[PDB]
Amino acid sequence: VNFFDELRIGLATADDIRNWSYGEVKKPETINYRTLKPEKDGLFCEKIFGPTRDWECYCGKYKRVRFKGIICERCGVEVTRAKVRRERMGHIELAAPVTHIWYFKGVPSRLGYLLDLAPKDLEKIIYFAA
Amino acid sequence: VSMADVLVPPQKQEILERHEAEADAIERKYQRGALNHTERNESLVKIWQDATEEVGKALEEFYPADNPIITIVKSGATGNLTQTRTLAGMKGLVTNPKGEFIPRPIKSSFREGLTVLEYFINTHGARKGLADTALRTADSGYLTRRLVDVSQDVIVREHDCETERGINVTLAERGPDIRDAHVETSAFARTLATDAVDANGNVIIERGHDLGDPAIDALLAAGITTVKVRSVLTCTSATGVCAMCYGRSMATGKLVDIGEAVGIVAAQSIGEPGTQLTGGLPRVQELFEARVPRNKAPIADVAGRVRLEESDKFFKITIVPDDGGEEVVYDKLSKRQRLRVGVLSDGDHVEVGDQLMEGAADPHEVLRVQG
Amino acid sequence: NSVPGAPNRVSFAKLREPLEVPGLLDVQTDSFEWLVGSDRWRQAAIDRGEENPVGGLEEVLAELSPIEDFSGSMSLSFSDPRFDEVKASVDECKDKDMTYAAPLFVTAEFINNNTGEIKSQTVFMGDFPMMTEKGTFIINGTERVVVSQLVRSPGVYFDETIDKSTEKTLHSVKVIPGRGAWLEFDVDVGVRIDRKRRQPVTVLLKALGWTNEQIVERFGFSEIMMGTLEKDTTSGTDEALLDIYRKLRPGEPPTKESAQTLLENLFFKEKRYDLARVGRYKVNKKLGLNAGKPITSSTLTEEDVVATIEYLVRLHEGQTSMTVPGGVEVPVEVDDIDHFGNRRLRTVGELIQNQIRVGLSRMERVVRERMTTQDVEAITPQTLINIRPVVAAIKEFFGTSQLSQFMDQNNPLSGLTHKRRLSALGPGGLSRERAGLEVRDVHPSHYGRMCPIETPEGPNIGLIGSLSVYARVNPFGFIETPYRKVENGVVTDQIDYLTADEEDRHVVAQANSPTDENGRFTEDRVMVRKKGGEVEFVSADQVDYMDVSPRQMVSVATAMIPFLEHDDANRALMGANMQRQAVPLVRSEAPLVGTGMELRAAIDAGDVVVADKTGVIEEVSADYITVMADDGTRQSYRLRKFARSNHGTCANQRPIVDAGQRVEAGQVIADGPCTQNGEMALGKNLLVAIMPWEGHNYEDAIILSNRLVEEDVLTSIHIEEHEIDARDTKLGAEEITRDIPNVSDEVLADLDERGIVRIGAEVRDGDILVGKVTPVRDTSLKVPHGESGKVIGIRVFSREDDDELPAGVNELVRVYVAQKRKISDGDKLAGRHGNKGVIGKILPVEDMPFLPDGTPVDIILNTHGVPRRMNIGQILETHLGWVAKAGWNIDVAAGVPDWASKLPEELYSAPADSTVATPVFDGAQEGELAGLLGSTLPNRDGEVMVDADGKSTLFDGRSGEPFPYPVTVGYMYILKLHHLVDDKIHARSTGPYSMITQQPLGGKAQFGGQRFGEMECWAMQAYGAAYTLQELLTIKSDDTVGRVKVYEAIVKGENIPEPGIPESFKVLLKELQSLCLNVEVLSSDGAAIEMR
Amino acid sequence: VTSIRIDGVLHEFTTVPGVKEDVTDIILNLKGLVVSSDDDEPVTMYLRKQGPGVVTAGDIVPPAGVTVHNPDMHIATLNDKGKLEVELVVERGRGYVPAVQNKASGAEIGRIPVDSIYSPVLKVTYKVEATRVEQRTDFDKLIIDVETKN
Amino acid sequence: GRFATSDLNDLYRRVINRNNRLKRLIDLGAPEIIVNNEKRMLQESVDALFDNGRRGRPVTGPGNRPLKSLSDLLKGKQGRFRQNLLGKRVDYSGRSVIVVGPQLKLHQCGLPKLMALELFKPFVMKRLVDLNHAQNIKSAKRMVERQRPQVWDVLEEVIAEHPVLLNRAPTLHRLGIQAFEPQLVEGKAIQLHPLVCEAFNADFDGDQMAVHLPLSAEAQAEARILMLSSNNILSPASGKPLAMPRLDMVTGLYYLTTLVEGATG
Amino acid sequence: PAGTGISRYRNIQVQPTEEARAAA
Ligand SMILES: [Mg+2]
Ligand SMILES: [Zn+2]
Ligand SMILES: [Zn+2]
Repeated sequence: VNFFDELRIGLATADDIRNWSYGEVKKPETINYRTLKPEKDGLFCEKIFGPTRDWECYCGKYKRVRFKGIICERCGVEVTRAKVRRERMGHIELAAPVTHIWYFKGVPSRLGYLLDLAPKDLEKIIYFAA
Repeated sequence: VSMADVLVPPQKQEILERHEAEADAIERKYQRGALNHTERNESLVKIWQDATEEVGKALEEFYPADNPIITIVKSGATGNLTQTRTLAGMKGLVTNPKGEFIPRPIKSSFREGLTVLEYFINTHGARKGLADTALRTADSGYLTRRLVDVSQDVIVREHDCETERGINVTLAERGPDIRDAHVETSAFARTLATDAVDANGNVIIERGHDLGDPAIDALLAAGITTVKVRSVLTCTSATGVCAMCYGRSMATGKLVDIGEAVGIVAAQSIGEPGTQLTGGLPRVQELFEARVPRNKAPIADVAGRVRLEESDKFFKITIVPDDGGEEVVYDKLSKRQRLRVGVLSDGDHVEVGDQLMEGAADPHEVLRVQG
Repeated sequence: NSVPGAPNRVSFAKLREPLEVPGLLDVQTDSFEWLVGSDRWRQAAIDRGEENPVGGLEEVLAELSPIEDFSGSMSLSFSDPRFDEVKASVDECKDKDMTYAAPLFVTAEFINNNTGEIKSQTVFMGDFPMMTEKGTFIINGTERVVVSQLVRSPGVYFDETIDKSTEKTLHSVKVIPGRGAWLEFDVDVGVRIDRKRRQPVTVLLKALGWTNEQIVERFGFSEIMMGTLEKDTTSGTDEALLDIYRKLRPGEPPTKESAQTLLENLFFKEKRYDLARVGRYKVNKKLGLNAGKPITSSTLTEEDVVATIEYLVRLHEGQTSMTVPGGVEVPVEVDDIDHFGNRRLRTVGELIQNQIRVGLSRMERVVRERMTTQDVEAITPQTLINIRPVVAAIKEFFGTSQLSQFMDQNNPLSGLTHKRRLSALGPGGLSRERAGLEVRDVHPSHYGRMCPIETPEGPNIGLIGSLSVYARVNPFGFIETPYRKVENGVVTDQIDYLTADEEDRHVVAQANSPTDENGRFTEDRVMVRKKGGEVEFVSADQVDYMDVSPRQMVSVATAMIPFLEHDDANRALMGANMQRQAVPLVRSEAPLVGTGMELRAAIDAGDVVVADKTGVIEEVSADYITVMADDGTRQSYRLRKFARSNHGTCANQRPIVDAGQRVEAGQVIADGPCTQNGEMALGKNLLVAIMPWEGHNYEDAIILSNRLVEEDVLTSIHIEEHEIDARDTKLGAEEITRDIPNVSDEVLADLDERGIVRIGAEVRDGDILVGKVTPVRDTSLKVPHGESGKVIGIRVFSREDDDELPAGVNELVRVYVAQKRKISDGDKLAGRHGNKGVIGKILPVEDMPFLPDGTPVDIILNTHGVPRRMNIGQILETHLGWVAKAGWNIDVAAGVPDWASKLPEELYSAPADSTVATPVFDGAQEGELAGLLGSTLPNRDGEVMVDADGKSTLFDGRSGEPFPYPVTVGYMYILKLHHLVDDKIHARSTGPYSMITQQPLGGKAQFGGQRFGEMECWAMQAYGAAYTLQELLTIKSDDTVGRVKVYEAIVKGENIPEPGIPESFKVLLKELQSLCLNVEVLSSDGAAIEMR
Repeated sequence: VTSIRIDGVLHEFTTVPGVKEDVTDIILNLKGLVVSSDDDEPVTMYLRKQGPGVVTAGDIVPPAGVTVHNPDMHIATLNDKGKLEVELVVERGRGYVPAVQNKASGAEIGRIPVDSIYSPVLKVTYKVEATRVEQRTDFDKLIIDVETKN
Repeated sequence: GRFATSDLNDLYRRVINRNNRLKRLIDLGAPEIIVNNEKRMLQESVDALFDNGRRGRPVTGPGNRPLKSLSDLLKGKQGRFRQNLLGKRVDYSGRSVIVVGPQLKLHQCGLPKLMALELFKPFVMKRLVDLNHAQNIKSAKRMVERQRPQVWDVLEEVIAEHPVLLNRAPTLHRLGIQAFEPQLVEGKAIQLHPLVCEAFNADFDGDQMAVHLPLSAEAQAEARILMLSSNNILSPASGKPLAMPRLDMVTGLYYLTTLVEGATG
Repeated sequence: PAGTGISRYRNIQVQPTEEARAAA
């Protein structure tokens, strides 16, 4: 927590990204126009990202500090502090997997240098022109 | 300060009008067209600069020591002889927005008050100055950012890496048998690499000496015209640098600390005077960036005897070697760039270290040639 | 002098002024009265111009009309931009938050050729913002100014660049139109047109229909040119049209017929491609052709191109003397972009005219569609016309555009300089970053046109100039300067005007000429300005023109700095820059030492009320002044009492004239914010002493006598405006009402039942200015922190009421809180000579270096500053000040004293507090002051205070001893500067944080922190203070647990918790993990961890 | 003067109907008063100058033991239309005090605080004459010139 | 009543919308060309979301301006690092106009007493509730807000040998920051020492300096030990003293010590 | 890690001396 040593970098594998994530994003909706609460499994949603305001469930069942670690069975959000909204990442399951641009449009293209293609040919392969 | 306290020098007008007499002849020959614009400009500028210096001398001489302007200036309190010269007698020559000097000088002191012409000519230099100094802060900030970012790692990690390697500082100007002027910046406040052996071996100073004024003087009194000081350039540290190899710190007044971030101190300290850096900031910028110079003056790959082949438009320089073989040839050597001043002449011998033309040696060239 | 009712200022003018300084704020009014069809400008143009002068609106409507759909079956032609009277008064427009504008009408007809003939009618578009007699606009009830823009004129610029490869110069030409594609000629790329990179120079000639022998005849001289005519695959005409067709656009089928029509549409057609009368005139006069040709000319079709290539060819040939067939002989040289003959000035009129043009072009498309969709004949152009695209194009010019600025209302002079401004930045010019170091530097052509002293001190140094006192703008849009003609060494009383290019071709002599009544030259040779604006010296044979008056080159602010010539341009620049930030004082008094320009500047600035007609004052009130004129009708001027000026300072007016008093036309009646008897009085006259005083003035700091703060001499009034509204949000509806649920009674006291504060209630930081409620939670308007004082007036703009209001909002409420700022410690002071300073110490009246008569000196400015800063002016200004306050009956002599050999007009006697004028070049001389200080003035007691040298023996109030040497005391005009602690001072232990970033805010309004930059971190690390920096960069800024935990720990009085988890690192970790980079921090040995 | 009260205006930054100069410049002119008060407590004076004319410092009606010593001074000019009604509060202090706020203290909206200067002295200087030569015991004589507000 | 959102939302929305369409295209059994075009568009959308203006034309929302992608929040002069991670505004910190305070010792500085009172607002409250001056912490937080006569005698007790870090932007060298003991002064001006102006490069011509309050015992200590003016007399550059007589003191001491002949006594 | 952030500095155990403890 307080301690630190050498930091390392890598590539976020789908399994590691899934292992990060707390729930799946599966709606294009942001927030409700009337009540201004976020909709279930959309952007900003309280199920996966944790609660909006400090000690509050979606529907409004638990607002006490007494209850810590419990997950409401009504909506399914976990009653904790609101700070986690900066610490919780989501994930999006793609039906077909797409490539990362960083290892493609970088000079030289790394993906192409792994599988020995020309970057234009690789481009044509990955962008469904071949 | 008062209108009565500030005094115009009595020789000012006598000199000014005596230079006007010749300036009239210069401008007359320029008007006739017997002398070129550049020659007439050069002559006039030289004359009126001489006049400016004369008026400066008059200002220096006439004023009493009890005079407040001399007190504010000549005590070192602020300003300079130039400012009291601009205030008493004449402002002098003043440059165009390009930088070339206008042949007409400001003959009137700020006490006397300027003419619309003189003031309007003065505006150029002031505004140009204000602009270039208004950029200089940002440019020097930018330089200081790079100079901080490069030396992010150089911190005093350990006490001593335990090396005998050190850079060699002369500390003395070829005797006398003649003290060096830049000892204070060079070999002062530095730990030694070796014991200070003399002709006999009457060893005066041992290893791990701070080299204070007593020690520096003692090394001069010993009669040695060089000493081997222990520097960061020769530090065998795994991470950053080791305390003892840096030398004593300037902030503390003692041996540098085993925590000190000497890199970022150095970065700040080298980064600070860029605002006061008025040949200039381009040279330090290009030197620190290690970029190819504005004037690529060649250095000698091999030592030998110089010969002058005075070619058409440009020069051609050939060094006949000592060991025996081929002589070093360069095609086009810039005449306006000027050869190095012992002066370069047809049938002299020059060293490997010696730069051939007057200007800036290409750091990569010097590295690959020497080391 | 030559002004009806002003306090007579005795003058140090050695030369009699031949011309009277022209009406200041000219460039605005002349331009704006040009733009619209105005009778005064009409008659002015009749007096000096063509028989038919076309108004800006008329010429843009002429440039638009007619609109056709190619065919020429349906036609629309607007004309006659006739105006009515203005909508309401300025004060009412400022009151009601509306635009001070005029309804605009056009005589329009819809011609229909094939069907029956349709008649003309008067079409109404909308209200057009008009310029007041203060040369300003009032947009949305705020007083906005359009600054004049310096732009590179349409015209032909020849240039020579030295080659890097070869030792041979390269001549590059560049024409640039009003609205069209760039044509550019280069020697060997040959020509580029609409980004057509690299074409031979002869092709566009061949395309014009020029046969070989005409190339050989026209372009015979110079080599390369003929080799460039030779070097081309397509030598033939049709081939060249196909070639330039292919080069112009690679796409679209290229036909010879199409190529010629597109060429002739792109560079011959007047509507598509437009070179304005400035451009036509400039290329015409520079090439030398169309000498004695009227306006309303077209694009450079052919005849120009021949002249340009001939001029280039001669420029290569190396012979200045040239004559073109069917054109006047002009000299052949390179063209300088910095030369003001080539730099035009686009002013309010043209800058509006462009937006009217763009708006009308935006309208032309909508018309072209409308007449296409609507029925033939049965359409009615009054029926079908879009008003939006013009009113939008105008509203958007004064809405957010850089060239439409907020008027600088720190004082009149600030306004006058702000309106007499030359801006090089903005849309159509050069960007501040893009602009190089060459453009910013002063150029010899600037002289008597743009101020080579005045400019902002920021990143815009040399970029934003101010137009010079005497300079005036031409209908074209060039900066003409007035001068006097001299015939064979005999000056004339006639005043001529020079554009710069003619002044370049002539020789101009300097204003310090040996002037007798005859004006015949006695000095054998004078100093003159040469063709390249170089300082030379010549006999009266060469001299044709002479400077009308000294201080041609200065701005109004630059002009109002006495002994400017004894100052340096840098400190003078700063002097002007700060002078146009000098705050009005509750009792303003005119400088005892100034120039005459202060008297003139105020009455022209227009913030003072001037007597429009000759009469006798009927009755004087504080609210208004009523004058009974000669004819019989009365004028009642209503004074704006304590109006919040744009820059926060007050615009308080007062009447100066008595009831039983006659008043002439053009006389001062009211007292502006910075007038006392009609004279630019910004600061005060204070008895300064020049010396070091016990380190309180060290490094250009300033020392005050409490007397100033007590007597209220440098006390200002600062009014902060506070705006809030009740907009109907989607939740419910906002309300401006007293009652809030969860508050105390005692705080709800200043408010009335309606929920606004009662007028004059003193407010403490935390008080409620407007009671407002959100749908109920509280979102009331509280007085911001650092602000206090008395409530002047409350405004309300109800939805039910007639007032023009923003879109959606129902009830707007503004609040004026006025703080009477007394000159406290840490506030900025400055003279007129750039000598700035902060008030280091306010001494109690008694402990103050005081005169032998017992008067304590007000300020002590540090001596070491003066020779270093190089601005001795302030000391001569000081000296003369003593001569100004201490009245002087000079016992002249039986045969006149030497110093008074060239003594000015009857300036031998002067009473007590004699206000003196000294112009900025023809002013008080060096040795004159040595005679002027040698002047008897027994101040009550029968003794002199100040000696011949101008020093005085001071007693130290603090010590009690006399000073061992006499110190330079005297009267100095000093200026209360705007750089105030109410702006600058700011503190924050904790407070309200931002939602987006988790570090404290910036600014005093939001109660922000203070920015800890990188360079501070560098220094912290140079010290090696890891803990301090790591405390500053974690708990003091970011960490949400950190700040509350450290606050809690501090208030509890416990150990400060070790800052663990910064928000920045979480942000960057999450952000890096968002870009699919797996980052895991390993320990020295063992398994890795999450931060929490 | 400690605090002034005009019945017409509510505060310093407005104007009275039918006066030439406004309450601000009126207040700045009132500083020219040289009022003398033997009373240690705050004492209230009145001025009700009605109709046309110039209002002088003698036109105040002071209670017993309050004296105004320069009635030649000019405060404000009134037209026939205007009436100026002011009541001034004089307190006996020393030196200078800043205009105390009427928001913090329990004073009403009507009262305007003024920049109160408790300095009856106007100008004070001195010069020390030589008086008797160096020999035979030289002594200083000081002559101190004092100038009051009357 | 207006809503302030982030561009990311648009891009994530595009991606998830395209994904959720593609899923339905797989569910229905759409032709391979439609599906592969949807996959291409999805690829383009995710590519744009990770880095916009990386391939071809960027995605634009209001008025043809490109939306800031995820890599746009880690790149450029104004994304991260250069501005966001290097410099930020802090608490327990102020900024005022500087004035020369020549009475003061080199370690001493002067603070505007209101600004000071705001700058030590907790540290005063602590002592005001530790003493029987404020009955309760809330009441102390009111009393410090009202700025009552009883706090001023305490603020000396709280500020007693409690250092503050004076900094001037731009900080050109290490001595551009220096720690001082804050003396409480009336007025609205920071009373700087006349000797530290050579170091700070700060003319009293409207220049302003920031003050910072070290909170941790470590920070407080280090402020007293390292960066206290009295310690930092010599330049890091050379080791020449920078905190030395300059401009005025030079002329003062020069007049004081200059021996001139033909004088009195 | 520079200055007062090396392991030899950030880890320093400062105990009151045995002679100072009993003396108190
Ligand atoms: Mg400065
Ligand atoms: Zn729930
Ligand atoms: Zn080492």
